[PDB]
Amino acid sequence: NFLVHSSNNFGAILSSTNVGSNTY
Amino acid sequence: NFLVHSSNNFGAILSSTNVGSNTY
Amino acid sequence: NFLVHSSNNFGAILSSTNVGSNTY
Amino acid sequence: NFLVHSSNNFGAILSSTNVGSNTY
Amino acid sequence: NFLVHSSNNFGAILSSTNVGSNTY
Amino acid sequence: NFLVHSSNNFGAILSSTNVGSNTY
Amino acid sequence: NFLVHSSNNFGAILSSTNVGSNTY
Amino acid sequence: NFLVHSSNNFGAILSSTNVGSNTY
Amino acid sequence: NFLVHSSNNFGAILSSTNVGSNTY
Amino acid sequence: NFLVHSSNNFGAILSSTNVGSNTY
Repeated sequence: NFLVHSSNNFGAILSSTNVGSNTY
Repeated sequence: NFLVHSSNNFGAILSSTNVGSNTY
Repeated sequence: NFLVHSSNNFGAILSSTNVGSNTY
Repeated sequence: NFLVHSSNNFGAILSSTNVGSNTY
Repeated sequence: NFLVHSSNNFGAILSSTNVGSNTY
Repeated sequence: NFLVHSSNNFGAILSSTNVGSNTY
Repeated sequence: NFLVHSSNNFGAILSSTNVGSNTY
Repeated sequence: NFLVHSSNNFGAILSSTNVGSNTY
Repeated sequence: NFLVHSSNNFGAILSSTNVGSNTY
Repeated sequence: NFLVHSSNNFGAILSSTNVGSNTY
């Protein structure tokens, strides 16, 4: 479990339920 | 379990339920 | 289990239920 | 189980239920 | 189980139930 | 030129020159 | 030129030159 | 030129030159 | 040129030159 | 040129040159 410069996400939405859910 | 610069995702939405679900 | 610069996904939506599900 | 720069998917939606399912 | 730069899929939707299933 | 929900392509790479062209 | 919910592409790479072109 | 909810692309990389072009 | 909720792209990288181009 | 809630991109990198270009 050696992790050098890992877990990279760029410009991310992560662990998200409703994205843009509008006009109800 | 040696991970150098891994788990790369770019511009990502990850673990997401409803994307753009609109006008209900 | 040696992973150099692996698990790359670009511009991804991953683990996602409803994409664009609109106008209900 | 030696993985150099593997598991590449680009522009992907992966593990996804309904894609574009609209106008219900 | 030596995998150099394998498991490549590009522009993919993978493990997906309903693609484009619309107008119900 | 009436187009209702047309021009659908799913999981597509379109207008593309070299796909997977590797190991030169 | 009436377009209702057209031009749909999902999980797409479009207008792209070299996809995965690696190891030169 | 009436466009209701058109030009939808999901999880896309679009207008892109080199995708994943690595290890030169 | 009437556009209701158009030009939707989700999780996108768009107008992009080199994606993931690494290890030179 | 009537645009109601248009030009939606979520989690996006847009107009971008080099994404993740590392280890030179």
